[PDB]
Amino acid sequence: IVEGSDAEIGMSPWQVMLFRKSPQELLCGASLISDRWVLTAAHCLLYPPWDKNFTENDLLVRIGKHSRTRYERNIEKISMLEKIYIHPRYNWRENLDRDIALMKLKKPVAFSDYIHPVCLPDRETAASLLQAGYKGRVTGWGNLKEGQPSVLQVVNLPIVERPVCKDSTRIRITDNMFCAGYKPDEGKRGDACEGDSGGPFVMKSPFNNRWYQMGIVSWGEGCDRDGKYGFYTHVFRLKKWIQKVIDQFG
Amino acid sequence: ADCGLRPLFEKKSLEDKTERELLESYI
Amino acid sequence: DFEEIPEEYL
Ligand SMILES: *[C@@](O)(C(=O)NCCc1ccccc1)[C@H](CCCNC(=N)N)NC(=O)[C@@H]1CCN2CC[C@@](N)(Cc3ccccc3)C(=O)N12
Ligand code: NA
Ligand code: NA
Repeated sequence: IVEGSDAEIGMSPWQVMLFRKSPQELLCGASLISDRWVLTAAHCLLYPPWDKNFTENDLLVRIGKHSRTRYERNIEKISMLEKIYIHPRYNWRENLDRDIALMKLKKPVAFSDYIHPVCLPDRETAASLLQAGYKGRVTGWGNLKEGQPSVLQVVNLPIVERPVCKDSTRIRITDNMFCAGYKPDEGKRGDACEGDSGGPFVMKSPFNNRWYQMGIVSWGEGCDRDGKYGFYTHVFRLKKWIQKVIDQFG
Repeated sequence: ADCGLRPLFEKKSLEDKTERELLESYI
Repeated sequence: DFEEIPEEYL
């Protein structure tokens, strides 16, 4: 995260760490959506251009963390994956279209002050909140600059109009994507950065006061450059696939 | 069922340091 | 720079 601030304790209890067993290293962020399911960007698992193809034994998910490197004894819970599920029409060849994956844990994790699930949007929550101008929050242990934080970082950024999003880049933008960030003018900064991938973009509903995940950190070009925006997977547009695997696969 | 209600914030009726910025934008 | 995690995790 760029131009963010340290998160407070228990501020994003759905925040998860994608961690490589060997070498031991942070891979990506992720979000806890139930006690057995984690949501991430498909590209954190599979990206052929970079020789990236991780399977279930390759990874560990770490929940309830604050500290980027420290093993938070008695706070954080580390699970094993039972299964990875990538969106069948994820496009790693052109534009990361449909960049979403589900991971099923070996066992259900127990909730606590630091570990708690986020809500998936419903059709109207999405209707009223996904509006240019409205702000969401992004969290992650990613780079600070286009360094690495000591603790989870957070940033609030506005949703940008689709046209403005298209006009900022040469990559073809689809309906399964939204972009967010301030306008060069607006003078206020921040963005997600490398290492933030697969974390959540959440919004707090003013109706019921719950936090809903609207996006997944997906891609961008540089971090916090003027006239450039962060791109997130549009979770509500992919909910059918999500609903769907959770009932087939448990 | 209990999704998105944070043990240390919503459940205690405490607000984080920047959630209002969010809310203030939903106009 | 990652502090080592407990082996039962491996
Ligand atoms: C993300 O964090 C990521 O996947 N980082 C690599 C894994 C890693 C883990 C720990 C530390 C460092 C890296 C980024 C998120 C970027 C968000 N940026 C902004 N909001 N400004 N994701 C990412 O880099 C993707 C994955 C494949 N890459 C191709 C090159 C891109 N820069 C642009 C691009 C997107 C689509 C198609 C072609 C090019 C890119 O973002 N990604
Ligand atoms: Na363009
Ligand atoms: Na920018």
